[PDB]
Amino acid sequence: MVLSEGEWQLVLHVWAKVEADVAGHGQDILIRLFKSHPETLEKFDRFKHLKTEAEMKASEDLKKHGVTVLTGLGAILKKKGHHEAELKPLAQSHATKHKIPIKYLEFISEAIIHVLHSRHPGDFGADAQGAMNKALELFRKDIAAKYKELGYQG
Ligand SMILES: Cc1cccc(/C=N/c2ccccc2/N=C/c2cccc(C)c2O)c1O
Ligand SMILES: [Mn+3]
Repeated sequence: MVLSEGEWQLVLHVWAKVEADVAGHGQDILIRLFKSHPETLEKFDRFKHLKTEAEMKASEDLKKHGVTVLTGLGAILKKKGHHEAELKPLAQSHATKHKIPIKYLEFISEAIIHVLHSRHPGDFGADAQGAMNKALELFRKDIAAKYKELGYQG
């Protein structure tokens, strides 16, 4: 998997917009994820009992997690592929501590793309979506590699 410098800039350009409202993007992304694939919500003992979008939007725990996710992802994306240092801890943690299967990472990747398109339709077009798709695919591929190394078949 490889992105052109132009494509990385498309990824970083939209991320700058994400950073203007990290909490809001995080809430939208997690709500999209939980509504699309309800089983993923079971992984959060602090707010797995949330049902309605209203409850999800009012949840401090959900909001905080969205910030954690986007803050971490932003750090990785800015590395433009050379994210080994930032990725190792995330991968190890997800495999052993949280036990998050690769399919769940695919689900949240879909949610991220959808929310970025919904909130930034004027600039997050086919080119940017394709670039972000490649970036997240690289992200997942590298996490999967670390998973395998640890023997985790998530
Ligand atoms: C994609 C991504 C980028 C940067 C950081 C994270 C952090 N994830 C977690 C951090 C602390 C505890 C749990 C985490 N992930 C939980 C999880 C639960 C259900 C589904 C998915 C898919 C998850 O990654 C992250 O999930
Ligand atoms: Mn996670």
